[PDB]
Amino acid sequence: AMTGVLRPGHAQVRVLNLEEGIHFYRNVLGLVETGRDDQGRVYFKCWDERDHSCYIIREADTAGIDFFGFKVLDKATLEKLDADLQAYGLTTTRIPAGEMLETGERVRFELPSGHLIELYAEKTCVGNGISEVNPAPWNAQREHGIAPIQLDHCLLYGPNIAEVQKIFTEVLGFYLVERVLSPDGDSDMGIWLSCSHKVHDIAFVEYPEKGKLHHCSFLLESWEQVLRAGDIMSMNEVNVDIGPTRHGVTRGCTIYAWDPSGNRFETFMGGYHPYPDYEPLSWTYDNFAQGLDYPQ
Amino acid sequence: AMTGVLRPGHAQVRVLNLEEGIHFYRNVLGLVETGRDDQGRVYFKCWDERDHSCYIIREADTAGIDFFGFKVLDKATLEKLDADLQAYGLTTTRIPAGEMLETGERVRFELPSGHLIELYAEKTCVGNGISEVNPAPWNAQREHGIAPIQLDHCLLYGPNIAEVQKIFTEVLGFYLVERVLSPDGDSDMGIWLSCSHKVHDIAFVEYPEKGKLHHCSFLLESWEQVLRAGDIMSMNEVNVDIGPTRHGVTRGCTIYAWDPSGNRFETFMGGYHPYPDYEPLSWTYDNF
Amino acid sequence: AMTGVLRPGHAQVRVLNLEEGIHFYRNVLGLVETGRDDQGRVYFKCWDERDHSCYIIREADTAGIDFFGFKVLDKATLEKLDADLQAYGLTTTRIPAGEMLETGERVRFELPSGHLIELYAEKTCVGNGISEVNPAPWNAQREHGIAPIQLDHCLLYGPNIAEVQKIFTEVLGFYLVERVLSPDGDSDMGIWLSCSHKVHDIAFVEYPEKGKLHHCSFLLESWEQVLRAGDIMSMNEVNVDIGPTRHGVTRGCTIYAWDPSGNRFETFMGGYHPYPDYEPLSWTYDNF
Amino acid sequence: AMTGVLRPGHAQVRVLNLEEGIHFYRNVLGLVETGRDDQGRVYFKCWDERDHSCYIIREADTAGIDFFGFKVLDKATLEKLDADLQAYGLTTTRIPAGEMLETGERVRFELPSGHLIELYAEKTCVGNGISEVNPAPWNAQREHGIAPIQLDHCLLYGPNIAEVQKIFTEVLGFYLVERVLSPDGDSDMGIWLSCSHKVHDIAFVEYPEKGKLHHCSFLLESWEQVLRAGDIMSMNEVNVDIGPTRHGVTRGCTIYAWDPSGNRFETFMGGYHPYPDYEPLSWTYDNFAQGLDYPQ
Ligand SMILES: Cc1ccc(O)c(O)c1
Ligand SMILES: Cc1ccc(O)c(O)c1
Ligand SMILES: Cc1ccc(O)c(O)c1
Ligand SMILES: [Fe+3]
Ligand SMILES: [Fe+3]
Ligand SMILES: [Fe+3]
Ligand SMILES: [Fe+3]
Repeated sequence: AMTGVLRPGHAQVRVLNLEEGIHFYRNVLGLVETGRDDQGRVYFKCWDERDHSCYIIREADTAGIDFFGFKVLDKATLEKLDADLQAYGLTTTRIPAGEMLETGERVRFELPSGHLIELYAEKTCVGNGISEVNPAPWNAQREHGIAPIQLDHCLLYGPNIAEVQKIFTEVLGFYLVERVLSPDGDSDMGIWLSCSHKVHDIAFVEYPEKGKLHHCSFLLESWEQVLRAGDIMSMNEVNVDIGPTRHGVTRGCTIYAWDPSGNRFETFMGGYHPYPDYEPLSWTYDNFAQGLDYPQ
Repeated sequence: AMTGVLRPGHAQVRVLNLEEGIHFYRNVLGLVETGRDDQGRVYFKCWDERDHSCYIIREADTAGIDFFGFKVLDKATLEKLDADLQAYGLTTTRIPAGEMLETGERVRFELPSGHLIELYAEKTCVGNGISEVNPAPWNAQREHGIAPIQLDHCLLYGPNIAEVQKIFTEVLGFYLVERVLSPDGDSDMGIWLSCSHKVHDIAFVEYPEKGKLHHCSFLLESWEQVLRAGDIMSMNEVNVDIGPTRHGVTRGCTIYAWDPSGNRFETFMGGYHPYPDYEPLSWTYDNF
Repeated sequence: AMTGVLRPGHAQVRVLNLEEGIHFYRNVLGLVETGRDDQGRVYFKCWDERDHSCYIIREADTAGIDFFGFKVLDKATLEKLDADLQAYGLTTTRIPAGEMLETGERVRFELPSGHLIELYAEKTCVGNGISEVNPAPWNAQREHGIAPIQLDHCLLYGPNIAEVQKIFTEVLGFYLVERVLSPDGDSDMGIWLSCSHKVHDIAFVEYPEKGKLHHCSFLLESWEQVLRAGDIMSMNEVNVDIGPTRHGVTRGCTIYAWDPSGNRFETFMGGYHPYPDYEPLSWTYDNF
Repeated sequence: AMTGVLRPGHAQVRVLNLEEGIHFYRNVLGLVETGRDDQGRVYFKCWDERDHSCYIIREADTAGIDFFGFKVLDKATLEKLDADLQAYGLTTTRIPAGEMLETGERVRFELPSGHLIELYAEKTCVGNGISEVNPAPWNAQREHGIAPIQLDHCLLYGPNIAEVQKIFTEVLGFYLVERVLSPDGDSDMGIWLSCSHKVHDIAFVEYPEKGKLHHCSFLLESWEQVLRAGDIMSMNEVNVDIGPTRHGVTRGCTIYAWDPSGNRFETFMGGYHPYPDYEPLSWTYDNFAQGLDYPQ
């Protein structure tokens, strides 16, 4: 069964221009807008998810990520984890229910890497736009812009990855799926963690600066959907970082692009199916180009 | 976190001709053979899996499924589940480690539907043919026969699916992803259960005769892999039940075919990503 | 170089309910409507084609095909073909330009199988909805309903297929790509002809009733588009003959579905690339 | 009907080492070796083609293309074209049958770009290994290495491209499918020519040096087959030039990779279906990069 931390729940990202951020994430990336609160934040979700939101933008003085949240099994689990975080020595903040639209109270804490993490058990279920009886495989939503299927994960850049790993694997019930070994005198330079049987729900890369956001990732259905994402990116003159290709790490096909404010995002699909009983895979530092781009 | 029952671990199926069975599963389905025991059973595993076996075939006078096993997180979980099964009212039998090659002891029990289910926490990890360091996405094994990636599930036909549902959801930690209503006599005629975030790890359909096996299912990479599987079946004179298509339930695109002995198996891919907190989808009997 | 007869130009089919015919062809199949004439006919084209029409519907009492036309290289070629058709022993009737919206004059004749074939060299070019400068690979149109790429061919049922083959290969510059042997009398019960390097531009099957239309066929981009077309059909309660699958007698995937009036159409993709110098492939009747 | 020049027939390429070439083309690219003559040349063909050869390699002190040939309808056609070429003002050479294994006589001539072109009508038909009766869609060969379907075309770099276009369109029966406009003072920097309904059977790009080969291209079945080709290249340490991506021109998906000797080749697929009555599409020079890489 899936217990404890279930999946990435939402990513709060700030854009320089809200208006063009709204247009981009709704008409280009194909996210479904789901509400706009009094703080000027607009909520989005993938057409296929069931919960109210998974991506929220806020016009800030700068770009980047405010926080990244994870939905847990239930309120009992939430309390349970908050307690384990404090027993571990981390200071937690309990954000009240309602602060975020259609969202319940959440437990927020800061990692050694500088990134703020959130844990919540409640968030209104709006459905995926498809009937609950005799549902079709998809609908027009699937063809609106790129239209990804779910917030798959995000990759953060910050210092002390080892400590971050410990909290995730010893406290949040995560486990190492893959790692990038730094130059001889081993220590993990990059770490891919899962709290399920997905290749990863979140990843971290050793970096001197803290609170850095490499990218938030969105799941696609097939390799042909990755191509189409690429075409859509070009049609909208979206700056692409790395064209359509495969990562060795996770074997996940992907494309890196930038949003109007410079926030990098990813549209990918594929990868194997690790379970908690599996041993992590490792990549040598010198061979990290292949782990990043596999064909190339 | 994935805890409790983790995933389908193995299916032991009966074949009327062991020789032809080994031939078909090794060449057509393209499963990797990993061993043969003294009883004459042959062990196979999908190439991308890491454990020693997931599909075992045993010659017999009748086709069908002997039992279906799920792997659990650890020994402590296995012991706990055994007690919950008994506390629930089910009789549990303990299979000694070693009885099945490279497999620890198992907790076996019989469902109201007639099928035998097993739980285990230990089974030797043999890997996926690829190195653990700087691993490649795939190798030649991926193109040997259909070459499915994992045993995905099975569909079992049994009489008391209502009580079966109770056991899987109330004892084993599974949950309802989808169901098929009964002629406005609204009872579930068919249920799809998941113990993870997969569309389903096992499924049952209401049926008068107990112990019936509808099919064991193997996962493929993509829709094009489904087509290739269809081509390979044809080159091998494989009897196909229903050509390549899409199931509304599960949304998975599959192909039903029969093995030489008459056992039906499935090669599919796709499906959404449900989670424990999701409500099940329903299908009207008439729209089945 | 491509010369003589170039490709299937248009197929005019009979629909029992004009309005519902327009709705199916423009919403489900996703063809682009290009005009309506004084006779009540509605014109469509595939989004990616460049000419004004490739598929015309006309309300009638019976479903079926009125005629199938091919576009030829130029006016000179058209004149030459007409003369050669006559010298061969066929009678030709010249239809004036404009008789069909945006269409030049046409050379029409009846095959021994009863079907009416037309040849023309003039058809207004309207574009594929994409700029001619810095053109994108596609646009919204490829996601409007099925959205096929081109009128690929048709399959006609008629008696006297052997004589039909002669006319096409000896007069129209076509060549045999594949054939289906007769039971053992050994003649051809079916033929797939090409006037390019496509697997087939038109095909025929020996059948008692003359002028029978089996289906018109539309080309798709990839195997996934075929799956998609399958889903759109189900969504629209479309009657499907045979679902997504591989042909074999042409090495291309496909779906046979029905028009609301009962006209079968095909959405497929794939196929190898034959050339005039290749020998035809053959199929035994039983294997067919 | 297809008449005149039917399609690309063969490319003879120079490799710096015949051994590394034979292991690479037969095992990595997945071509099928059909013969070897006493002159030290090894013949290859795609598994699905029917003729004896489409790709020939010869060991020399420099990489590059010796010549590119096209197959014509028949003998009469070959004579007609020879006469037309000479009547056009080009001198022609006749290579007797047999000079090349399993090949008939051919007409050779030089273009203003400095490339040697050949025309032939006779070449032994070996088949695709599959039966001619109740043939399967494919066999084990299509899973041998990349295993392309056909020699699709080649891209040649030279000068006097305008003169080259005139020869192919006014003499060899080809037509302009797409072109790349050169900065104001209209002329074409790039040209894609077809002698059938393929997006292109050959192309030329304006360049100083003469006789320069950009690459020979091989057709693949699908987008996923392109991804697989990239995976196989990585697996074989093959240096990749341009990762899996779409074009702009021709809509064709592709991957540019280098052989051991430095010769560039392409694994290609897709594209529309132009016909002789179609007007060519154009790409402005400034947009050339979208020309080569639509998505990025
Ligand atoms: C190296 C890598 C692998 C998989 C990802 O999703 C990603 O963002 C980075
Ligand atoms: C009815 C049904 C739906 C999905 C499946 O995977 C299956 O085996 C049966
Ligand atoms: C017999 C046959 C083979 C291929 C086709 O595309 C078709 O319509 C019919
Ligand atoms: Fe990522
Ligand atoms: Fe199944
Ligand atoms: Fe057809
Ligand atoms: Fe090329």
